[PDB]
Amino acid sequence: ALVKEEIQAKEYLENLNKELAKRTNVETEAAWAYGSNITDENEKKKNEISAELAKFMKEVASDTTKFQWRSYQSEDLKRQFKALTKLGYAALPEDDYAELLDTLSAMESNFAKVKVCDYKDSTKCDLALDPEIEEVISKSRDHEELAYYWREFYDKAGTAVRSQFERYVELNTKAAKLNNFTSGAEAWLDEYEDDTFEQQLEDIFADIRPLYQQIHGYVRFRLRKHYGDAVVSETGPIPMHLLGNMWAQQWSEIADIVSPFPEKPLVDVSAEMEKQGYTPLKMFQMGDDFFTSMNLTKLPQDFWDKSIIEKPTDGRDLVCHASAWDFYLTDDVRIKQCTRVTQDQLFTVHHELGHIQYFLQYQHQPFVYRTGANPGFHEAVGDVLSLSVSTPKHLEKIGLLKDYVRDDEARINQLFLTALDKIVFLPFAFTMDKYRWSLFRGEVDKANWNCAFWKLRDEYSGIEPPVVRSEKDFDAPAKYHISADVEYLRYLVSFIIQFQFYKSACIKAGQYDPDNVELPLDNCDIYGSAAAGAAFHNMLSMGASKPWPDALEAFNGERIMSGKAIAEYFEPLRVWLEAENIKNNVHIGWTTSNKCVS
Ligand SMILES: *[C@@H]1O[C@H](CO)[C@@H](O[C@@H]2O[C@H](CO)[C@@H](O[C@@H]3O[C@H](CO[C@H]4O[C@H](CO)[C@@H](O)[C@H](O)[C@@H]4O)[C@@H](O)[C@H](O[C@H]4O[C@H](CO[C@@H]5O[C@H](CO)[C@@H](O)[C@H](O)[C@@H]5O)[C@@H](O)[C@H](O)[C@@H]4O)[C@@H]3O)[C@H](O)[C@H]2NC(C)=O)[C@H](O)[C@H]1NC(C)=O
Ligand SMILES: *[C@@H]1O[C@H](CO)[C@@H](O)[C@H](O)[C@H]1NC(C)=O
Ligand SMILES: *[C@@H]1O[C@H](CO)[C@@H](O)[C@H](O)[C@H]1NC(C)=O
Ligand SMILES: C[C@H](CS)C(=O)N1CCC[C@H]1C(=O)O
Ligand SMILES: [Zn+2]
Repeated sequence: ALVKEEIQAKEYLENLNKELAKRTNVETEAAWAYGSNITDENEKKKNEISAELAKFMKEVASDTTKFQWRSYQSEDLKRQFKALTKLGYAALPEDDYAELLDTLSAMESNFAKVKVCDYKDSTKCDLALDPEIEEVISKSRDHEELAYYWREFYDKAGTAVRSQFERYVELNTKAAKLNNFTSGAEAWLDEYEDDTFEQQLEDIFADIRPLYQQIHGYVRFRLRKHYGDAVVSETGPIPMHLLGNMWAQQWSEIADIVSPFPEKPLVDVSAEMEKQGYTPLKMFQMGDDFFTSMNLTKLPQDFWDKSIIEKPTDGRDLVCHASAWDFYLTDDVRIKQCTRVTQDQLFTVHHELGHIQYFLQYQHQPFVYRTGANPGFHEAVGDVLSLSVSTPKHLEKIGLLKDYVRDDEARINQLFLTALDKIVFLPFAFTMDKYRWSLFRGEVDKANWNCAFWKLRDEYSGIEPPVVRSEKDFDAPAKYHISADVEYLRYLVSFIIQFQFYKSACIKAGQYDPDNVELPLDNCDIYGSAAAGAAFHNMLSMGASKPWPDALEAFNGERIMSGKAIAEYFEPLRVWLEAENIKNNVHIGWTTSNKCVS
């Protein structure tokens, strides 16, 4: 009978959760060892342990059928059982899972091992993306140099893994269907527990799209003045290599040439950080201080003892893309970051520490609940703090911004700078998953895979490659998350919801009042606010114990993902920018790109 079984089920779940945590700890250690030290031996070890855990997950999913869990009274017990039925890749046959693992590591290791030759010195061929190539992309204003590095990188990080990527799509699809999802798109979207989630994002994106068009138009205008009309056309998509980022996902690195008021201050604290003798250790210590200042949890000793916060100086290959790690014990949390002393890197430190804080806040939950309310929540935490860290208000407090006058023009410069990171990213993030969803769903024939990628980048972002690409090239895997099989919609969601969190945290901190000119949203600093911290504790401690609208409700009483907050933040910029574009007769929109030959 059901009453007695539900008691037994509760006991079954308690033990199983603890067992899953312990088994996952072993897989995580091997995955950490591989990411920190790419070798054939470490690859073998990572993939063999994963195969072993997958085998156990299969047994668990099979064992859930022995319980009448759908009949139970407790929503909590039913939710835990449901989490256990979802196998993901573990649903694949033993041999298929092993092949998928070998395929994934082949792609991630290819990306991590990419080396190019120096533009000026064809004998020096040991430039890696991080930091060598990225330094050039961000700093060089030589369009031919930029285009050289773009082509070299994309050819090696992208085209080189086409066949592996094809097999990955096949096995991802097979796995999804064994879980009775239509494709991997539906498997990923299941994490958001909302059958209208795609439409919700389309609607929010449509509301912000006109603002993006205005920013795009103004940036293109300013780039024409710098590079000339031979490099940048008035009516065409922007050549992406000019945007200060390898993937044109954020444009803040070219702020010095596109800033609204060039005679007024533009915040760039990198030089002051170096001047004051900042180190990676100091940057992480300052992030820790920000969290502890809000009455949130201090970084444990394991973090300091075990984290990797600088690129290793021996000859080893590693994954340098920044990552935060939960080892599912108590207080064993780690970051691996190839940290550099720059402003943007200071934001990245706070982003990664946001993941760490989430791990610490929910470590008391049963294993299945030790994850974000949805994947976007996990990405948003640290970015909320980064928004405060980026303010002139905060940067003056820590002595990184000196002799700053916050007049009307300086404010527009700062809002524009933020928008180059926050608004610009939205169409980029949407296209990363729109692309993969289309391949997962079988909507694009293999013969059209590369130009389907550039078509999307054109349609949504109005950017294009520096050189003509074709189906001989395969450019998508040149982005880390595509080579490493990391869902990207989490970042689009994050960039929307982080403004909901920021706005509410600021109101709570007494730092934002829409009717008080002295308290604008774009200069809010939540440092030292226990009130803002209280809201974070309330939400993060839930982990995934409840559907995400309940986690949002715990923070600020709202239950809906909304574009209201991000639009509110950038409203003063929108008004100024629309007028500035009219004043300067700026062309808005773009013709279809000619840079991908079918
Ligand atoms: C994805 O979707 C798949 C379907 O498209 C699904 O696969 C199905 O899972 C079913 C299990 O839930 C399974 O149903 C069983 O079928 C057995 C015989 O099927 C054979 O012949 C079929 C042709 O008709 C073939 O196509 C199959 O390949 C099989 O060879 C039955 O023998 C079996 O029955 C037993 O179990 C039921 C279930 O009992 C339930 O639980 C309690 C038990 O205490 C009951 O009180 C309760 O009422 C409830 O019914 C018993 O009632 C019964 O007495 C038997 O003991 C069972 O019906 C089905 O075969 C399978 N495939 C197909 C094609 O249908 C996947 O499971 C889905 N995957 C995921 C991850 O969700
Ligand atoms: C990297 O891994 C190899 C074996 O795969 C091991 O011998 C070596 O100690 C590791 N290197 C470092 C720097 O940890
Ligand atoms: C700090 O957090 C604790 C719980 O961690 C809470 O009980 C306490 O009220 C908070 N202190 C302040 C000043 O808000
Ligand atoms: C550094 C983090 C790791 S979770 C990251 O990958 N981000 C943060 C913003 C977007 C995305 C990217 O770099 O592509
Ligand atoms: Zn992240």
